[PDB]
Amino acid sequence: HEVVKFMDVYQRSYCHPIETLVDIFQEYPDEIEYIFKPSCVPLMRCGGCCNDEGLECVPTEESNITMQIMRIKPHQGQHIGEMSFLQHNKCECRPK
Amino acid sequence: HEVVKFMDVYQRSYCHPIETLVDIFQEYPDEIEYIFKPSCVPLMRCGGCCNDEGLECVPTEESNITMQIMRIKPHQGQHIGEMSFLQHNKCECRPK
Amino acid sequence: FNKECLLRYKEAALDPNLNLYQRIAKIVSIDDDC
Amino acid sequence: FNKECLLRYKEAALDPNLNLYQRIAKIVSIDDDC
Repeated sequence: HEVVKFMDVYQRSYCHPIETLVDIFQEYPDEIEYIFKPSCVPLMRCGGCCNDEGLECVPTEESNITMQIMRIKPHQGQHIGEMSFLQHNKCECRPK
Repeated sequence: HEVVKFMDVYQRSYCHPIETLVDIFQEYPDEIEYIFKPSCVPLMRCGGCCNDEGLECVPTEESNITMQIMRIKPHQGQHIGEMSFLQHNKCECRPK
Repeated sequence: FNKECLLRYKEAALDPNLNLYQRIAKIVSIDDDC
Repeated sequence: FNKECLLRYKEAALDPNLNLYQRIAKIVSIDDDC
């Protein structure tokens, strides 16, 4: 009874935009003299399977989102600044 | 106006159980002569930051979930079987 | 052949009476032969 | 010292009037000195 049915499972795991937690320094690699708080952000990014080794999940439509991140300069203070990130609006399964 | 406020962002990105898409073969590494459909599953797993390099996000409470996965044996047919996975119910930030 | 394989895949998509399980399953069959 | 640092961190948690931003920010200060 309490088991997720194939059709339910298969749909939910299939390639689509999922709330992914992305690290800010990994997206802003040039900003070396800054620690961020939060150090990562929740972004809608592609994830899931195509259920075939010849296919991969890729974004077809991207938009931006801006968030107020604390930008910390060690032993020299802190300020809240806007920072902008790429979000995936639509994902397709396409050939590798 | 249309920017995510610090307090909103900081809360949503902070260490908590998030719907993560986990690969089945990566969780069932012994099952070598099986392709699965879906090849991955949506699981509640820890994710997010602790906003400190001395801390890491870890699970404190785990439970199970069972899903009907198609178990494919190449050129020899297929059947739907139950398979069970670990889910993280609660996450804490604790020292590394 | 091959021409046949495409047709087989195409019909799988084309059929409105297969539900998700029926459809996913038939694909697997096409894969075995193709 | 140190004893002082713990106390500083402890108070940060202890204060009910700091909201999230006020609280996160004060932690950063404790870090600068400690």
